[PDB]
Amino acid sequence: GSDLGKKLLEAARAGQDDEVRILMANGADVNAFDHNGSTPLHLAAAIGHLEIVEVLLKYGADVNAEDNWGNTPLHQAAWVGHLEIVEVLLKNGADVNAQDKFGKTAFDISIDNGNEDLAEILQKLN
Amino acid sequence: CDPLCSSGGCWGPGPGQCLSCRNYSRGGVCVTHCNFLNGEPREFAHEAECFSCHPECQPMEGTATCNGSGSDTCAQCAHFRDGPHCVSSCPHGVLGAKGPIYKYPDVQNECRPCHENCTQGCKGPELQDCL
Repeated sequence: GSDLGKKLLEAARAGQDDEVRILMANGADVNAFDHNGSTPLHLAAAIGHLEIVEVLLKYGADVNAEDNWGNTPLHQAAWVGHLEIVEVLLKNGADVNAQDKFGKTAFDISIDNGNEDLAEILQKLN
Repeated sequence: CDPLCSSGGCWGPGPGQCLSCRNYSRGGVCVTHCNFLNGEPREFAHEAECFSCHPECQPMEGTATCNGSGSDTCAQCAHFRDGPHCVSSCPHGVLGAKGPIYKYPDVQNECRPCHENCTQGCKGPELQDCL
């Protein structure tokens, strides 16, 4: 599953949905991580591929995995304003109050970025 | 004993049942050689064991494809390069030390920085190249 996991990281990085599905069905390590500690779920959350995020969580991706800086995929999705991905990560057990290296939560990030739609979702969902 | 076992003998008939190998092994199975110049996955060797090259290394003809396991040890990237690493795609807001990193690929498929004011992606280095 390790060679497949390396491929999975690059398919999630490029937003290759069909490729991620084939790789998961073949037993790829869902919690593999690249040169930055980003897991496939961090890479999927960054580009905004909601279907890849859902497939990775179905195959057991760690919703609270941290990259080299302590960022979870909730931090990743909130920084780039991917609301739908934020809602799915939360439904699948993401710690809404997880803090980054500056002590900031997904809510703090949304306020820092002026994303009122994101801030409101975080308030309503928790 | 399979011809690929060392003089020490074997516990079974096949190449996966030697006490030790004559030279190379892949996953504990004795092989004639690693996939250095042909075959998939392309490989490098470390202490007579065969290990896979990173999938983003371009398979090379006649010469080695990598000298290590990382995407920073390829002879040539198959798609794009971000710093020392061969990648399928340039950063699309992936978090780094100071927040999301966005890059665009140049003519030579090298990932280059987006302007600091491109809150989303970019197709070039200028502020007018945002999105």
